[PDB]
Amino acid sequence: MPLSDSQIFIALFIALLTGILAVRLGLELYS
Amino acid sequence: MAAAYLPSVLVPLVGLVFPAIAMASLFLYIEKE
Amino acid sequence: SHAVKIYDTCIGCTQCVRACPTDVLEMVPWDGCKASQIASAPRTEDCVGCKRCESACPTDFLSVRVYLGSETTRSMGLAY
Amino acid sequence: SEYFDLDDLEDTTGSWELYGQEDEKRYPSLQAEFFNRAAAPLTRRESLLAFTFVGGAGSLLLWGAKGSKDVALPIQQGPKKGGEKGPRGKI
Amino acid sequence: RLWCVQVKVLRPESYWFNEVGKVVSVDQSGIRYPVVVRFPTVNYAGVSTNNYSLEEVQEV
Amino acid sequence: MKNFTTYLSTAPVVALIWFTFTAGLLIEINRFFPDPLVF
Amino acid sequence: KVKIVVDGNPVETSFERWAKPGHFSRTLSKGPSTTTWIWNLHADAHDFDSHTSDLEEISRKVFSAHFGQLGIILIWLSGMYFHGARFSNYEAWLSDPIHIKPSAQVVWPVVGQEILNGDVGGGFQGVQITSGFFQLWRASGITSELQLYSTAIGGLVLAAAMFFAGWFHYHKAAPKLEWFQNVESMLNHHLAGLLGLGSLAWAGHQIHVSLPINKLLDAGVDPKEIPLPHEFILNRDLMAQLYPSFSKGLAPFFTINWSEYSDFLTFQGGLNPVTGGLWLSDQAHHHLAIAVLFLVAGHQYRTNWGIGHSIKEILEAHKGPFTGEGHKGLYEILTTSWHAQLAINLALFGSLSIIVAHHMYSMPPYPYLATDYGTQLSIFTHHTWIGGFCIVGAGAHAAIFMVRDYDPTNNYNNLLDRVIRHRDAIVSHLNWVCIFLGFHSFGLYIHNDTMSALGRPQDMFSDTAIQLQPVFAQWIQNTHLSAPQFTAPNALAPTSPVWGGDVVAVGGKVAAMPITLGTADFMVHHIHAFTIHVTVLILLKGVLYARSSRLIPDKANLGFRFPCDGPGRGGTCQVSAWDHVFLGLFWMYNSLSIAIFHFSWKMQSDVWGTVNSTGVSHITGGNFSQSANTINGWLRDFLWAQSSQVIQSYGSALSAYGLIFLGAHFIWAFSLMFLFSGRGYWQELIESIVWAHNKLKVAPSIQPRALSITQGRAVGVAHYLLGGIATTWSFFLARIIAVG
Amino acid sequence: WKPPTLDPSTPSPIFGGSTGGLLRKAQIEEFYVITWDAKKEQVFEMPTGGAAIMRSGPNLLKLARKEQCLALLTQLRNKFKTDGQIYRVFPDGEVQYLHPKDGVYPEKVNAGRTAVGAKDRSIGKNTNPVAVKFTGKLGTYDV
Amino acid sequence: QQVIQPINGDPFIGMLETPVTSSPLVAGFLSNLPAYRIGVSPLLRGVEIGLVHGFLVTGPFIKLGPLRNIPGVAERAGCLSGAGLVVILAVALTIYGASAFQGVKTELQRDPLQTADGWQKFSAGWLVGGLSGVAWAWILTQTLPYYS
Ligand code: CLA
Ligand code: CLA
Ligand code: CLA
Ligand code: CLA
Ligand SMILES: CC1=C(C/C=C(\C)CCC[C@H](C)CCC[C@H](C)CCCC(C)C)C(=O)c2ccccc2C1=O
Ligand code: SF4
Ligand code: SF4
Ligand code: SF4
Repeated sequence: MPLSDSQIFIALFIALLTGILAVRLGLELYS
Repeated sequence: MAAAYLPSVLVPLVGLVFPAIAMASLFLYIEKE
Repeated sequence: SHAVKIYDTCIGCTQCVRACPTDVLEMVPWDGCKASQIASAPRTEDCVGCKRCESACPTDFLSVRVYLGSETTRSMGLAY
Repeated sequence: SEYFDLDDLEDTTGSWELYGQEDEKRYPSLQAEFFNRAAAPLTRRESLLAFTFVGGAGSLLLWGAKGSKDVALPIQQGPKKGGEKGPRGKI
Repeated sequence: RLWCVQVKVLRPESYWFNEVGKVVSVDQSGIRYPVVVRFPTVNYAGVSTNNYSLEEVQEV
Repeated sequence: MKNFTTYLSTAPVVALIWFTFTAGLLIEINRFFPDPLVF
Repeated sequence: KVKIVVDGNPVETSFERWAKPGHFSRTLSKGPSTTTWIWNLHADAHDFDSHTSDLEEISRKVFSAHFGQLGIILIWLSGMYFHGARFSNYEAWLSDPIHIKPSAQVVWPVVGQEILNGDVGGGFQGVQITSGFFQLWRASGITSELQLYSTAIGGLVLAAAMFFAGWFHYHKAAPKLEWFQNVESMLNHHLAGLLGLGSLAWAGHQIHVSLPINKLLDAGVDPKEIPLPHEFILNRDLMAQLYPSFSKGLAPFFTINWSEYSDFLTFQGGLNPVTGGLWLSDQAHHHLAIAVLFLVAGHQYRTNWGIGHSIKEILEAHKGPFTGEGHKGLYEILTTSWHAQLAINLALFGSLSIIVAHHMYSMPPYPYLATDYGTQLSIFTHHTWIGGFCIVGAGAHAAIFMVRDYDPTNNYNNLLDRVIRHRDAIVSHLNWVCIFLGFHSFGLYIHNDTMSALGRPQDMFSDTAIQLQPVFAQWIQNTHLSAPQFTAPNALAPTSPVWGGDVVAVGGKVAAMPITLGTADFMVHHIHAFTIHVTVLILLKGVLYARSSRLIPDKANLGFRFPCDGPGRGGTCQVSAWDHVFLGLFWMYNSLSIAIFHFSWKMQSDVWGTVNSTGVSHITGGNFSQSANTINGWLRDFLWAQSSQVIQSYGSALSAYGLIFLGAHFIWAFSLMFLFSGRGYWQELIESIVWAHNKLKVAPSIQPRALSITQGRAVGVAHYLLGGIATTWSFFLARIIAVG
Repeated sequence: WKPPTLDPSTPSPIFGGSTGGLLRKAQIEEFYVITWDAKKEQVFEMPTGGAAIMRSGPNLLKLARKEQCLALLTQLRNKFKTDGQIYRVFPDGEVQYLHPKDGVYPEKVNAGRTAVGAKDRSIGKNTNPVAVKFTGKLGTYDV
Repeated sequence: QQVIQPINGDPFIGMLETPVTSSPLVAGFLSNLPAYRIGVSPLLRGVEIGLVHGFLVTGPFIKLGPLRNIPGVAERAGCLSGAGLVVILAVALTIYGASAFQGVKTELQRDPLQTADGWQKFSAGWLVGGLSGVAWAWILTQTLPYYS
């Protein structure tokens, strides 16, 4: 049984939040 | 696959748009006096 | 710029000064050796880092030492 | 004498204009006026980067979603021969 | 210390560390490295002589 | 003759003679005793 | 006034300096302190101008060394004739040159190596040879081992004469410097006397010996029943039987009735259909015409009778508005610098060897050479390699001249001075040309490989897709095919079958045929242009910047051969002109490897093969035009497919090639340890090893050193070249011997 | 002795020009001038490549690098037995006298010079790199 | 007679005056290019240069692109590809200006092009001229009589 469109969008949104946290860590490590 | 249009959007984004932005911004950062 | 430090084993033979292609080195009076002179490095802003001076030095181990440092237009030997 | 300390350091260092000529009158007035108002919003470096970014990204995703289908790129048609057959009876 | 006496080099950065050379002369004017020593082998620069302090050589 | 024998005592001439002797010895052993694998 | 001038007994003949290694050098004569002295003795042995600055002594050394080289060459040649006389199947091959493989080396039975004595035919076992001596001996008219023995004995006598002359002209009667500087006399004598009389004498041999014997051989007479050459000398009626104009004797020559001699001085063109070689009568007429032209050419220069040219006057007259003082000062350079002469002569001699390779494959001058595919491939490849090495040497000795013999006082606003004064323009323009050529030659292959992998053959550069036809070369081919009709009317046939026309077949195998050129040929020719231009860039940049650069302004004071000027100025490794020779050798290797690969694949695919009723079955079946437009095509269909013979050669007579294939791969890889590393590491490792020897009291007195930086580079490039070239050698020879 | 002043009215050697001379760096960063007094008119080798003719009397030559000036000066001193002076010239017009810095060549010991870079120890007495961690010094030679 | 001389008579500036550099035809032709009109505004010189270069790049894209064998689609695809290249070069010109700008005699005023603001107007002119030239190339493939 395949995944739904909503599951892919959920994963992409959680990854976008994780990427925001990553940018935050990278900027903190920089300065 | 579900949402099968997504590769046709994200592959140009990650392969062309993001690298162009990245090298333009990084060029501007590393040449800044 | 490169750092050129002189040590006290120098016998004042002047060979490093003659070897230098950018006039970094010069002989100054001293009382530590028989020749009554010691190499000095007052112009390391012009030092390219070729280590011709170290090749010229006869003491064991070397009495002139070149420590390659931050690179400049002069130290990179650029004419452009 | 190819050296002079002041008022001729440009000639001493060879800072010459070999081909550039001073000229104010090249283009017609209406043509110029048209092109200054055409390229006026892009005379700021942030606006041109924003314009080229938005236009290029939109052209690229519009190509990927729709334009690649319209020109019948093979990656958009997909397979029609049923799949390549592997060894050992594998699919 | 004597002329032409064997000495052992104790300078660690010297090519002839722990080796035995021959005293050529000793400067008597109070210079920093007065003992001139000749060696049977050349170093990496092709040199066979070097100057040492009194504490840098040991009479053998 | 002394100078000539000194030349024959130079390192490559001695190497040539010694290795000719050693190679010839090995070749003639393998000619007289063909295919030795074991003792 | 041109005259003989020598010094009597200048150097005593004694073994005293034989007992003193390094006697020739002031630095080396004191003997070693370290192992570096051992290498320096060999590296400096033939550097005469380093030993002394006296031009007379240098010139005498060069003259006598040349005699020594000639003696060595004559020993080698006499050896080849002797091995033909004693250890060969030459007479059997003469009776049957289509089925019998030439062999002139036989191995002794020990440690199993007698498997290398292959069953080559003619009741004979031996190593198959690819030098082409049998075809050359047959063209000369040699029919017996006795004549091969006679040439071998005469060669050894002449070899002894050359060695006597070198001793004599160094130790007894050494010519003075003004004798050597008689360049006008030397040019007159070498043009008229060496080349002109050499060609005339060889035309004499061809007419009186090679023509009748080969005519009888191609008629089918048994070689043992052919009359000996002196029978054709002594019996004019016997020669008139084969060439009826000989009955008139020398009277047609002296009455300018030269057209009577048309039976043996011909202009047929093309190839003899019996043998696949050029007509020997054409060769006789060619060598006669060459002899006359060179005999005239040797009367240009003034020596002692007023008439003639002064070379200095000619050079000083040729100057123009673009070029300042023109060729002024070049006569002084070329009469005082041996290195300038060596640079010129190496450049032209190497270019000549390469031209020889192309002309001999296309117009095979020896009978049964063209269907001996191993011989054809071998001689093309060999002469190509000799040419490339000589050209790299030309670059080296040009640079050595620039460092050691150049004098700015004698070159003010002449051509050399003006070339130096715009070296940046020359090098930058050549750099751009090399980048453009690399992009638009190799990137076409990369485009094709990528298109083919993506399943888009219609987007490829190919004969069945986007075409790149070499239309200029195709037009040249058509012009040379049509030449006997209009532009060379008295020539019966074109110079070569490669231009067009019919297959020349010998013994059911193709000797020569038209070589068509399509898209793959366009692409590989632009590869050749690219690789040659890059090699030129490296060598020419080494020459132009040998004395100075913006980086190192006093480079001439550092010499021709030095490792670097230290890690400063960013790092100056390999700035020397010697290091430019070092890099140019690699690019010469790359270039010539692609050239000989192009040759091997194109001949196997499009020329060589067997003839049937239907047509020609080529060795690799025309697959060059199908796959040589991709790198994967080269890797699979040339390298992978054709290496099957060398890697399956074990247990056959070709197994030596399989072993050499592996060993050459090894030697090539071994070279990378020298090229990729640096001597500081090795010197420290030697310090630890020396500690171990000191502990056991086995340390040598000659203190071990790592190789110098320059020697590390020289060892690396020598083993790289040896390994790569011997790999291709074994691959080629196993392949073409097994499938030819 | 006082540092000499660069005379801009000095003639240049006779040269036909080359591609090896000054570039944009002379306009925007710095360039160099070597002056010398020639005993006679003669040919010398340019450090940038090519033959040039030095004029009898004072000569002036502008060059891109200090090393080029010192290479030419080495040639003048060893081949023509001629002394010379080297200046550094800045785009704002400032001229700095370089060589010989105190009127005496640096290989000849001269009173009034002070040692810089001197270490009152042999080179094997330098401390360990662990001892200069987190100090900001360039290395063990710096202390 | 000699036709190669030092640049402006100065033997020590690293350049030579040759017939290629300093023929009246070459120096006259180069002076009238829009790059060398020092007093003319950088925006309009950018417009002219962009028109020229955006027009010319469409040709290889039309005749050699992946869709070159599809009638009608070939021209539109080649022109869209040329427009993409023009936009990429506009970005390159803009980031050049932001980084590169942070006397001259024949006395001459320096080029307004060689400033940050002047280069940004040049980049805007390049973009407008380049897109216009690409559009005109497409119009020409739709209207030229002997186009094929
Ligand atoms: C495991 C992966 C990893 C981790 C944990 C780090 C961690 C760090 N890096 Mg390293 N980096 C990586 C991969 C990584 N990097 C790779 C693959 C490269 C290319 C070889 C680099 C090259 C690099 C440079 C050149 C610099 C760092 C710096 C940093 C620090 C700040 C990063 C930041 O986001 O600044 C965010 C800052 C900005 C977005 C504006 C400034 C742009 C900076 C100067 C350059 C971009 C840095 C970024 C990490 C590059 C990513 C490379 C990408 C291909 C993955 C931080 C300690 C920076 C630091 O200051 O050194 C301690 C620094 O200058 N990194
Ligand atoms: C993941 C990265 C990526 C992607 C998604 C593409 C996608 C594409 N490439 Mg490939 N390319 C890439 C990386 C990529 N490229 C790299 C790294 C190289 C060098 C190794 C190449 C080398 C290459 C060549 C040599 C060619 C392509 C071409 C193509 C096109 C083939 C499909 C077609 O038929 O279009 C037909 C084309 C059209 C229908 C017109 C498309 C016009 C686009 C949409 C304009 C977009 C505006 C632009 C991006 C603005 C940039 C702004 C800013 C982001 C900088 C397609 C647009 C071919 C071509 O057609 O492109 C010109 C072509 O000849 N590429
Ligand atoms: C007709 C006269 C003549 C001929 C045929 C030659 C031929 C040759 N010369 Mg030249 N020479 C001549 C006149 C001649 N020379 C004059 C007048 C001068 C002074 C201006 C020179 C100065 C000169 C120098 C400085 C050198 C030569 C060298 C050579 C050789 C070139 C390499 C080659 O192709 O070898 C082909 C080899 C052969 C074909 C083998 C047979 C050669 C025969 C035996 C020699 C015939 C020429 C000789 C002069 C005859 C005199 C006999 C003698 C006993 C007096 C070749 C042997 C070079 C060299 O190799 O010499 C050692 C070299 O360095 N020559
Ligand atoms: C395969 C190995 C290799 C490659 C690719 C090169 C590359 C080059 N050599 Mg090097 N060389 C090599 C082996 C190689 N060398 C070795 C082993 C040595 C040691 C002896 C040297 C020593 C050497 C010397 C001494 C010189 C060179 C020079 C050159 C250049 C020739 C000009 C040219 O063709 O530009 C064109 C570039 C190529 C043909 C490389 C392939 C380019 C591909 C096809 C283009 C792909 C673009 C890509 C798709 C776009 C980017 C996308 C990506 C970022 C996502 C080129 C950069 C010469 C040079 O500098 O003169 C100008 C020069 O003087 N080489
Ligand atoms: C391996 C290597 C070495 C080490 C190699 C050395 C020292 C050469 C050794 C050659 C021979 C084997 C040394 C011994 C020669 C004697 C004559 C041996 C006598 C013994 C008899 C058996 C013949 C370097 O010195 C070096 C230097 C610079 C760049 C790269 C390298 C490099 O790669
Ligand atoms: S490294 Fe070179 S430039 Fe620096 S002081 Fe030593 S010799 Fe002079
Ligand atoms: S540092 Fe060395 S070369 Fe220089 S004067 Fe002292 S001993 Fe001589
Ligand atoms: S790495 Fe070797 S060649 Fe390069 S500068 Fe250092 S010592 Fe010289």
